[PDB]
Amino acid sequence: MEYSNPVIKGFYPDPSICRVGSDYYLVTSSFQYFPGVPIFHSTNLINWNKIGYCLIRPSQLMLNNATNRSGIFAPTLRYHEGIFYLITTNVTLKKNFIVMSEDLQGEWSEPIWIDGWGGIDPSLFFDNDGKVYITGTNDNARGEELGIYQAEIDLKKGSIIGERKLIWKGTGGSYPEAPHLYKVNGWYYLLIAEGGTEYGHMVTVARSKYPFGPFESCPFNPILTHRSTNHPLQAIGHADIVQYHDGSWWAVFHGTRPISYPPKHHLGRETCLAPIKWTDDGWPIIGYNGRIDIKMDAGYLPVKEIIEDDFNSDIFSTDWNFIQNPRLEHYSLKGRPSWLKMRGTEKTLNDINSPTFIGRRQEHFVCNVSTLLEFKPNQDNEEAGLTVYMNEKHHYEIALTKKNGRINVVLKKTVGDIQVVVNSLEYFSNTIIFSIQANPEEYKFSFVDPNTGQTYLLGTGLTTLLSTEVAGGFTGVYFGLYATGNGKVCTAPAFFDWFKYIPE
Amino acid sequence: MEYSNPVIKGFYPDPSICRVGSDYYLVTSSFQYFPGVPIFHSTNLINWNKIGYCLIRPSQLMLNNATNRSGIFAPTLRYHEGIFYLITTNVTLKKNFIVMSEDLQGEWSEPIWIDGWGGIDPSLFFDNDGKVYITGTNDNARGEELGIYQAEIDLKKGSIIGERKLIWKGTGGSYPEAPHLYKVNGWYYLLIAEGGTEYGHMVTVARSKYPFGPFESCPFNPILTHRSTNHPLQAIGHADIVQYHDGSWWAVFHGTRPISYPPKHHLGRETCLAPIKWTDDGWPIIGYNGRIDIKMDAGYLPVKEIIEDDFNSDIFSTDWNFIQNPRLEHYSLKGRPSWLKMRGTEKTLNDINSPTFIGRRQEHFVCNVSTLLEFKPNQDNEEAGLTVYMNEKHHYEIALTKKNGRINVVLKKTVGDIQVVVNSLEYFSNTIIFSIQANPEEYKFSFVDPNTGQTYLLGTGLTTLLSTEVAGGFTGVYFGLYATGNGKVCTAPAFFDWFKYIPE
Ligand SMILES: O[C@@H]1[C@@H](O)[C@@H](O)OC[C@H]1O
Ligand SMILES: O[C@@H]1[C@@H](O)[C@@H](O)OC[C@H]1O
Ligand SMILES: [Ca+2]
Ligand SMILES: [Ca+2]
Repeated sequence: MEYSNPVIKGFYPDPSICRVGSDYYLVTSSFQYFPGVPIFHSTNLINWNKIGYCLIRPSQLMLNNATNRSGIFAPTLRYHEGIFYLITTNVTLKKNFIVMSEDLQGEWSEPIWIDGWGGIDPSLFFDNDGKVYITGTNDNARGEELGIYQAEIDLKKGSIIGERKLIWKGTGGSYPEAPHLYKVNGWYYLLIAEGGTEYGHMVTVARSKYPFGPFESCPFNPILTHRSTNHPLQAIGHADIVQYHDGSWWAVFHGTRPISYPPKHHLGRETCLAPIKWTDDGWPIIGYNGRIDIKMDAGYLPVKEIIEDDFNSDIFSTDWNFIQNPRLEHYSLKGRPSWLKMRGTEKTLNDINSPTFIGRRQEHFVCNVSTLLEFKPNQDNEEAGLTVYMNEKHHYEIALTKKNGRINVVLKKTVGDIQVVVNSLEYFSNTIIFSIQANPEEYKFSFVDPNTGQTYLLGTGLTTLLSTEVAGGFTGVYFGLYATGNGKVCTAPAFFDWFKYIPE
Repeated sequence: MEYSNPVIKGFYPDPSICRVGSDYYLVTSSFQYFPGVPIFHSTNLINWNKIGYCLIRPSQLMLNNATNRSGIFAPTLRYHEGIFYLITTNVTLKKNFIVMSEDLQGEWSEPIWIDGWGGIDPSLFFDNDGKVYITGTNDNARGEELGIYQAEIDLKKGSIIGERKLIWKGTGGSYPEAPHLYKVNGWYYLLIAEGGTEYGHMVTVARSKYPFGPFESCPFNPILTHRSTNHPLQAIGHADIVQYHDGSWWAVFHGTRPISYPPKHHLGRETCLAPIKWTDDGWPIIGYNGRIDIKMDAGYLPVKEIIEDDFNSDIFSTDWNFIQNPRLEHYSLKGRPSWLKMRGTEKTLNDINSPTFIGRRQEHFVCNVSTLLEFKPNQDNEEAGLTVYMNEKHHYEIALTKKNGRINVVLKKTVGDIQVVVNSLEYFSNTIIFSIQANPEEYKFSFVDPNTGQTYLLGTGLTTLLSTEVAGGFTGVYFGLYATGNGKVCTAPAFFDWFKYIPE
């Protein structure tokens, strides 16, 4: 049997996995997007269903001033005696915290802030002796030596017991991070990422008889990397291991699918799966001796995509994210039942601080995305439409707007310091269907007059100019519905009847 | 004593070095730029003076249809019994050739085409037994196994003696390339690049008692790489070794200085220097056990930038390159003595096939570049100015132009599929001084009215949108003087009085 990588496609980085009996749960990083920290369930490690998010309340997720360079960084998920612990960093606040749940269909706890625990990638390990350990990176604010830090933690108090100690510097790669501690076959294993989450990314491992070391580096480190290869999967690492209930071992980690030359990626870092074997002399090796493929052997795992939103429910579907904490009053599913009613503010897609926007990840290279919009702009500044969005300086949009008392469909682009109106056509009704055809190189922007069914190609845009390499930050492309008054409140409401995501 | 890397700054990739007595000569790749293959001289391996170019005639350098993705790839320079051999690939033609010289102040020979020798990075080695070997990469057209290929060569005939043989696959990194064969201390050493000329770049070495192998991989391969580090120098590799006349060993290789995040570079791949030590058991290790720095110890090497062109000579200075083979009649140093007179064609900076353009490499992050132009556009399509140029889809320019019978200074940008006029101001004289202030993040575009000395900032542009990662190809930024008639011949001549390059 076979499966394909990635197992979770689109913007789903830094996977952490947790086994409960014969169920598996997985969390990913979310940066400036709200709600934060998607959570998935699987019974076979291959197929994941999103069950919702871990951070859904302002008290849990403070995203004012967050950008695709900040907000929520790597999350770690652990289970002990009936309680789930989700531990993560809000990099905007420079603070590490834990939330807890005993029922994953319900919401998580208020956060417990871990005072005086800096760095990123916090992780938890429950030892047989009743001790719990927190592990993470060096703290830059304190001028610490580069490497992996650890202490015992009191989970109730959210405080450190005893001393914060450097336990390993890694093999010599940059940014030693993503640390996880495990205990297998009478050894403690410390698993980490090195080389940075880009083309130099790799997984390394060290071992000790003691949770604080001294740790011996694995002699065939790194145990997983696509560095210095031309494989379609790149930037692989930030692994978390699991023993499946049949006794076999597996790792989840992320990787990218870059295109063009030099390689550029726009679907974000995507969650992948690979088997582990343990060598005679007690070391894990991941996949095909430290390498992986898009097609993989499933071992004994039990093997097994169109998404239309009619806005018929008054609860937003789990596909939708907002830029930072949404201004809830600017989105209504109730004003016009069966539609989404959006109120544009002065803020635009060029502004970091919550413009009126709702979006969903691009999860395929080839896809068709569309929406039906009713919008009658009252003034020249007023605008609503469909965006392909990476961050505040990298986005394209097709929209209805007004100029000199005249309604126009426009194609607009922001790339770095360039803001351009690429094309503009007069439009003569209140309703319009916008559609984007995505392929690996190019987005194609069309509109349809709903009353005639006639389609018009308004223009195109390059995928590569929205790539992470170009745009900066740590995320993937979203398709979004937005409204704006371009420096003023938008007096015209925007009504979206539906949204379709049809991947190839 | 110390020196700094890079030793040759700006767009100078794939260095090959050749010792003659106490003199050292070095060549670099030039892609679509004419003249081709710059050649340098040193007496101390640290300080290089450009002595001119190796490919200066149409018969030696056929660049029609060449782009920054094609043209002249890695060159290798060797010396034997009074004759220099320069061997290289014209990738546009998919052909390998050699030119020869016995006097480096004179011109090189007509090319000798090596029929049925494919691949890139051809290299030559003269053995003690009178045999000469050619070494290069796999040939993609023939579906060859990835690795390093070799044969005996007859230099007079430009043909292969005996069989073309795979001699080494490398360590497992992608694109095994840059092969050089040497014989030191009774071993043949095969030195190569792996991992591609980007973030995965590394140098590996293998050895044999025989020139065709079998080759044993060095046990601490790779012997030089900055992969999986955050060092300011990246993408290091494509090395060529030399024994200095004091007996010490040194390697030249290239690397980049990327900025921003993810890392993007715009000064091209730049030539660097590092020492070699030979281990007891007979292996070379480069620099600080396989790593290098911007500041380096000079060993026993004997240690030791404003460039103004007044166009007072009727021979172009060696700083100037053209895009492909120039149309010589469109450039005159004689029509107006002490000025450069340029005739714009229908071709623009957006066209690959020799627009009217002369340019010089950006060799520093911080620099001020300026020119005095006399230009009186006769018609609306007509344009002359100063460009910051990476390739046909990535360039910015400040220029004099005409619109609706009105003269304007404009800032224009081409980034991918975006072409924009960023700013436009009316201008009221025949002469203008254009200046660009470069810093690591930004180019700042100003003009000066020569008669008053008043300066005006017209606009700015991002360095990162001209980076190799963004633009594609294999080159660095040039500052250029250009003229165009935008689809028609330019009826107005452009006169440039001078050009200044003042680096910080
Ligand atoms: O992995 C990341 C690294 O690549 C760097 O650029 O930013 C912080 C690290 O977490
Ligand atoms: O080094 C180069 C590699 O990185 C690839 O992209 O193009 C051909 C090779 O010579
Ligand atoms: Ca509906
Ligand atoms: Ca002059």
